[PDB]
Amino acid sequence: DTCSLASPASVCRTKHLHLRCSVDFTRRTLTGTAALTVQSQEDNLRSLVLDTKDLTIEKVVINGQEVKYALGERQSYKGSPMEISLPIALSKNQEIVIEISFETSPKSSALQWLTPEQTSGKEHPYLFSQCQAIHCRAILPCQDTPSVKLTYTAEVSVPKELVALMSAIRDGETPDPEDPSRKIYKFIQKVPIPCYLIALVVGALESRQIGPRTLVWSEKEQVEKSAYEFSETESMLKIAEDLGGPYVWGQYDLLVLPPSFPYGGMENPCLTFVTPTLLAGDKSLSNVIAHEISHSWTGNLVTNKTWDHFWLNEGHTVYLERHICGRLFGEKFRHFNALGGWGELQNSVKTFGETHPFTKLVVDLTDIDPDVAYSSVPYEKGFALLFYLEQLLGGPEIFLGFLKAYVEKFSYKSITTDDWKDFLYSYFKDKVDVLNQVDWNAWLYSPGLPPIKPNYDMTLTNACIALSQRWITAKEDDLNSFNATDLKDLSSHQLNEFLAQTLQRAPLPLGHIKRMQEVYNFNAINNSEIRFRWLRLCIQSKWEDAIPLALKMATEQGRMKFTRPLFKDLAAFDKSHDQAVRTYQEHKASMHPVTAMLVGKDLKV
Ligand SMILES: O=C(c1ccncc1)c1ccc(OCCN2CCCC2)cc1
Ligand SMILES: [Yb+3]
Ligand SMILES: [Zn+2]
Repeated sequence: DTCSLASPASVCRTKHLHLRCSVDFTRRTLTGTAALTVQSQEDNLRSLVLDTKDLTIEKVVINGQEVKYALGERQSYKGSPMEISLPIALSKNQEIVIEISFETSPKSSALQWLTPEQTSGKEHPYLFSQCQAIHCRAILPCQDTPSVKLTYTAEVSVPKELVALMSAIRDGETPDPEDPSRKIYKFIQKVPIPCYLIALVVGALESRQIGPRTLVWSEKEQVEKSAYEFSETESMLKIAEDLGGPYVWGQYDLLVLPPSFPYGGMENPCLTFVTPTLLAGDKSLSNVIAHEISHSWTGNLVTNKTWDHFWLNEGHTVYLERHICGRLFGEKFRHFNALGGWGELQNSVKTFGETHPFTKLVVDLTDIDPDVAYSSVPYEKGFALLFYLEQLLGGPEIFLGFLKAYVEKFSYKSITTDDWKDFLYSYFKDKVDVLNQVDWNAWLYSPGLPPIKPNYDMTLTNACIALSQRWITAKEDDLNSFNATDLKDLSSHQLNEFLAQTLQRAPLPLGHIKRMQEVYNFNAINNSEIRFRWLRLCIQSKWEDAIPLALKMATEQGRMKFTRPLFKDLAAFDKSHDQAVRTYQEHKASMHPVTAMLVGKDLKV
């Protein structure tokens, strides 16, 4: 694991974390102890190395006594390695508890601390974590690699008027014995997990039940809207269970976060985190819930061994997500989303350049901050491979037998791309000859678009392409013929694909874009996917009226998918360039630390 500084799993393995901590909003720190139950994997183990990032270590205690440890020099985004001297050499398989008293930094890359005014209520502050990929080390010292799986319990002291939740089953609350203004919330995760899956939120939260095993959590003002948007959750879970096997995590809860949450979703076990930008009014961005749910098998049960193999998490999840959406809405809809996905892949490979190392399916993250390498490639190129293999091996029903068996095979383990491919060869051993016509070295290791494009039903996509081509081939004297009735028989999804198609050939003349707004009133659409593509199109086609609208969306929410390219587009447009950097600098302090960093690089500030 080249993104980690800790002792690898071949040396020692954490089996358990007991986390006792207190959330202090006055200092914006979390303080407490992390007791790691560690098992030696080798004879005569005398030292052990842990990942940390911007942590302040008070002490380290084993068998009731303080021991020697030292902090290495910082290695940029990887943080600083912590070497602990064991008081007694350990034999193979021996286990000890190591108790580390620590404090986080207010600058922790895993954390965003929000003032009361940054929340919906305006009365209380809020805190959330985001550990994927390598941010867990910025909360607590650990072996910060997905190659190692541990269970955990935690006890979290917070101001009594707030709620704490984690990626675990709730196990009771009580007043803090050491401070009656505080509550302690207790948590147990009985299923071994990689530590990137550890999560915490503290805020003024309420819950409403929406299925036999799902509560929605968010601030008071978002609850009602959230319970409607996500009401299909149980029925998606049921489908995912038929596809991948039993849901083993107990509860499937949903937290709807303040708008600066950086991602569409994070598949935290027992408690998926989502962006409030999913709240369209009409359930249309639900693909994202199906994605999150699907991770309960692909990534949370079978996990990538290192981040070079992330495509295993994401490809299989997008594969299952799309099947779910195909069961609910039909096979032609699965093909629509898949083809859209391919178009997202063209964009990413155009953006990076077709020989860019990050357009490889398997990458080498040696000396690369995973947050800099992150994009749609592992999602859409990985999904593209699996879709290709599906058509090649005899269809969806057959490839789903493999996906289910693949989940049973590698449950509770961490794997590499070769583990995946060896299993693929074993399961289809009667089709080894078909398997060998695949160009493995290209699909897995070459940059750029994959070397073969699957087949796609075009039924639902045609009308989108048709209308997009009308706009692009149109001259001045054709603009009159565009009319609101053009949108008549398009779902929001087809409207989104319409724009996506059009965005790919941007810029268009300004007169076209003005006419589009004249007749389709896209300025009124609140659907965040559609609005995003629309503002992008307007900004790249140089419409100055779009400037305030795009600055507002870029900053009112902070989903990296939207905020990063809106800022880029704004910076590349001479008229908005200066407000773009200006707005970034005035918002920078109150941004998610990871979003802030990446936007800052994107703008060269
Ligand atoms: O390891 C990667 C990676 C990036 C590109 N190509 C291959 C691998 C990686 C980078 C960043 C990362 O961050 C996680 C942020 N999330 C949370 C929710 C969706 C993604 C996770 C994995
Ligand atoms: Yb020995
Ligand atoms: Zn994912």
